[PDB]
Amino acid sequence: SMACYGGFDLYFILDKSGSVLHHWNEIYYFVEQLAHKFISPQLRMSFIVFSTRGTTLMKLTEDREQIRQGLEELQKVLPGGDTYMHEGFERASEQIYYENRQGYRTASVIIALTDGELHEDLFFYSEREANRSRDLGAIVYAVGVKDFNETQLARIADSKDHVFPVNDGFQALQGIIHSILKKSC
Amino acid sequence: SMACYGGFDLYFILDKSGSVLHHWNEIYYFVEQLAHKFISPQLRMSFIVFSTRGTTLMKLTEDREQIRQGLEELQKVLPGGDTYMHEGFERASEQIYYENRQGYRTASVIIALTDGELHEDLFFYSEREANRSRDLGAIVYAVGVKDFNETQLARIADSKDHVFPVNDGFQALQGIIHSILKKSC
Amino acid sequence: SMACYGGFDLYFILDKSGSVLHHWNEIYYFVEQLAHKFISPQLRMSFIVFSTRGTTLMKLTEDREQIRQGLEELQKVLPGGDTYMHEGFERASEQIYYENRQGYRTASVIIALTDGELHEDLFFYSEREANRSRDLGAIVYAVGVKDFNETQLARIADSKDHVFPVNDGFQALQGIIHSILKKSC
Amino acid sequence: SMACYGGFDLYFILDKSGSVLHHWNEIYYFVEQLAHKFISPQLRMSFIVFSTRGTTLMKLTEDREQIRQGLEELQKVLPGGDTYMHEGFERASEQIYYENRQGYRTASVIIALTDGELHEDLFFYSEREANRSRDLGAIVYAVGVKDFNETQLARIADSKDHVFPVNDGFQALQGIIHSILKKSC
Amino acid sequence: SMACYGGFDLYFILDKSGSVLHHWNEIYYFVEQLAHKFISPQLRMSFIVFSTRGTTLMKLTEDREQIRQGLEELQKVLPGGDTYMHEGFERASEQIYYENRQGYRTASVIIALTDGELHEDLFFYSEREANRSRDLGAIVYAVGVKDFNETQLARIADSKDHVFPVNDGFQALQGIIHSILKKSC
Amino acid sequence: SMACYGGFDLYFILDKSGSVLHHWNEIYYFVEQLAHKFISPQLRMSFIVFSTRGTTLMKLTEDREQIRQGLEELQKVLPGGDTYMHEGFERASEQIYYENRQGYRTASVIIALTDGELHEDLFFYSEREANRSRDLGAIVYAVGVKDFNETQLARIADSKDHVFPVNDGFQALQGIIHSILKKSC
Ligand SMILES: [Mg+2]
Ligand SMILES: [Mg+2]
Ligand SMILES: [Mg+2]
Ligand SMILES: [Mg+2]
Ligand SMILES: [Mg+2]
Ligand SMILES: [Mg+2]
Repeated sequence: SMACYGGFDLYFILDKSGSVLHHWNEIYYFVEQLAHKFISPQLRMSFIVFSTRGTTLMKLTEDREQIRQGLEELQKVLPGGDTYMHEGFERASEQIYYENRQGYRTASVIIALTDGELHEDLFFYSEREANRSRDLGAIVYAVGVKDFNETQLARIADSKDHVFPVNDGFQALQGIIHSILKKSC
Repeated sequence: SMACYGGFDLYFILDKSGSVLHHWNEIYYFVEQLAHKFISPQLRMSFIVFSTRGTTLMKLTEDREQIRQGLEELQKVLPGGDTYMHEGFERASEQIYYENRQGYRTASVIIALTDGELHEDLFFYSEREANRSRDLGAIVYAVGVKDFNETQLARIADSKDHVFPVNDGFQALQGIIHSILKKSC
Repeated sequence: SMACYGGFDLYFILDKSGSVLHHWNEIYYFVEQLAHKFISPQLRMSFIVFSTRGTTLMKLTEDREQIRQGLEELQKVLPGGDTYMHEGFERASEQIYYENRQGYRTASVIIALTDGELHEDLFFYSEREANRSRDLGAIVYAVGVKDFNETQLARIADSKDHVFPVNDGFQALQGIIHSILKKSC
Repeated sequence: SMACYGGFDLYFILDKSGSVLHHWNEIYYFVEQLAHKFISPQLRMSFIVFSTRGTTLMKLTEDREQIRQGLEELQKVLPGGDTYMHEGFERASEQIYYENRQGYRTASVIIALTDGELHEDLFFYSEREANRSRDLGAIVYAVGVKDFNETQLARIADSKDHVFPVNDGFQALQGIIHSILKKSC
Repeated sequence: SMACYGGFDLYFILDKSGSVLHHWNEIYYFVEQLAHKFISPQLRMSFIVFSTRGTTLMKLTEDREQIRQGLEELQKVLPGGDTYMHEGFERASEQIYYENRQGYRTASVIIALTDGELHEDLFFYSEREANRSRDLGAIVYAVGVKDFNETQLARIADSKDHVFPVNDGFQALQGIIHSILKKSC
Repeated sequence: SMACYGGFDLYFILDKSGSVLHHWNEIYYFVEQLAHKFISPQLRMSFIVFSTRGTTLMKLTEDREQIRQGLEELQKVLPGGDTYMHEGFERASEQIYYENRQGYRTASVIIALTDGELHEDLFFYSEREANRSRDLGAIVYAVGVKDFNETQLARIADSKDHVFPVNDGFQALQGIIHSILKKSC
């Protein structure tokens, strides 16, 4: 609807698995640059990392000092481990569920950065948990690095229109985030 | 979305035109029964009347004393005048717009009570304004009295499934309202 | 769309197969009731019969004298033969295609009267041809005679909401036709 | 799709909680009536019960002797315990997932029999698990016992059109199952 | 629908506000080149300009002499004033409404050329009026000048797929126009 | 659905009409490229050619020796004749219908290679038969050669997103085919 958003919650779900070793710097830069472009307290963001497990590195916050510290932490991430992306979505869903209980109309947006190199069962669990996120009200974007398959990530994201490569995705999502911020109450 | 509702705002849009002279008691008691069944401050309601013009008899409120006074004023309504239903929707939309700016996730539900006897241009304006209410985030129900045409009221309401006869309307909408209240945060 | 209809074309597709032998009066009088209720030249109608083959008994017309003669011919129908309903839809679609070439915005409505007792391949062909009618712009209703299967007829009609028992058929369809006629330009 | 079904898998999810103590006969009889109405090996069925926990009483089978034994086990059920309906759906989803891996085009139909008296968190889990069933290809019907709330059950079922009262739900589902069996390869 | 179009009405809604000062040449050239590429009387067009107010510079017409004169007038347009785009859509909708009353099946297409630099309330009114145009049967395209926000223009146009930059948009729209003309009755 | 595919059936519908006389090597190379990249018996393919008539050059098969011989025959194709694409779809639908009767959950994908230069009535027949393919469960992609109109091919394909130019077709469809093979049971 045309109803404004009382909240804007941005959840970064970040692949730090072994396979993205040579792409972590561009994953980090993507996140850092969106953060530095949108410094308004109207936008809250969370940093979630995943490899062998999914962990909330920084819980959802409007506080730019906490965001600064979270980004410093992200810059120091050492890629390694498996690619259990579904746990990244679990970390988002847990937070979205809690936020829902506050009763605000929120643009709950997920940006998942990954190379899409997920083993069969892991992809299945990821699609399941992404659907779970959507059930809680989330809009899911997937930004692919390296040799990601767009159709594969389109099962994680809301649609194929919600899937971008890293460089194109940065420009596209900057516009989307701007639009959502203009649509804030 | 499975996200709970931070608000539940019920807008009664009530036909008080000349054509409903023998049916006002049915309309009033429909409203009175619902108001008396759901006394929780979690439910806010507004009473809008329309004939020659559309007027907000009681602005959206959770206050049961205000609601009591509103019901007492509704009881004394004397049907008469034309059927400018679109103005009834205008009164609802104006309030919905204002409430939107607060940024809460709200079940904004319209219940329009009418015989559906709208002249051609008046029907056109009504559908336009009902669409406008939907754009603001409203769910429109139509409850028909007299010999109402279900297909006609289906263009005002969200769908044919949002159209009920007056004698069956209470039981179905009591259920709907109960369900929404159980989905309150 | 809120745009008015430049035309209203009503296509009766009528089962005259062996299985409805003693139910023909029920079928005919449903048709006659509607025809005599709606005498406006704004409504054009065609009468199509089917059993072993499908045949246009009366081509689409606004002319009430032609409609009178068509009705007289329908009265005298002698049921018998197979149930090749798909040919009945073929007769409607051929006319719909022709009318389409005139370029008017038309409510093209099919009402199919049948017991739905179609053998497997015949049902397949019927669903195919009903879909083809929809592709040409038709809205398909099915009115069930005898102990019909609602879900089966829902494959032919637009949805389960477009299926009615013959006993309740008139009341529902007369309302629908009245609404479409009010939506005429 | 007009494509026939290579399989037809019917999953009964049966409430045996304390709240249905006086209504188990209605629940059992619904299942018994359907099972013995459709004795074709083309229809496979599973009986799942739930109260404090969800348990597969009879795994999906076409074998009528197993079905007989399953029904005799249902005759012995003593209602009691909580209403953890989500676990009933879990038992269904586990079987559907396994069946999916066989690669057949199957009509996977769930019929959940319940009074809908679920506490808030339990209802949340149930809607979540029902959605998960739908993700795996299931069509969910809910058949209501006692004075159930159809809007609430519509959150579990596919839609309000997939919700039926128990005392006139055998007639509705019998027709639906007949139709699905006629759409079998 | 596969039905051919009895008419093809193309509405250019053209931003002549102060913010498009360096881009009017681009906007005019886009219109001029499309008009010159499609001279068939089967295509009718209207030129609407907007800044502080929205005005119909040339009402819908098939007459190429009137179009020639309209283009001459458009060429002399001097950018300046506010950006009340909603009025441009009001000018289109008024014409669409009148044309609807004729009862022809028409491809009513809007092309809005703008930088999308609308202040908050103006954007709200614009989205409201674009929705109204859609309700009347219009398909809305947005062609952006400058570094426009695609997501923002996607609120005006039917979808993000209906949003184009100037060069891609020209090629895309001449293909769309060619296709619609091939679909003429 | 998240349910894996029991089968993956790929139907190439290839334009060999006079209008593509100097472009056959483009069309052939596209097919040869895809065949050679995907040699898994999990993928079955059919080669259909059309000009004046539509003919199945190679019936649906997983046999790579038959595929090898099929490609050899495709290489030798000599363009000429009319563009009766609808017959190409008829050859695909015939096979899809047969395979449906086996009752496996199959990804039935059509890739139509054409310049889209179809005369009015031929385009009508093509849209009709493509719709029929979809009704049987097919997903339709169109890959355009020469100066094709994307909007026109979008009427044959499922959507505009299912239409690709021949120079961008391989990358997109390779990714799609890979994804479907990964989603095999
Ligand atoms: Mg990895
Ligand atoms: Mg009145
Ligand atoms: Mg018969
Ligand atoms: Mg219980
Ligand atoms: Mg401006
Ligand atoms: Mg050709």
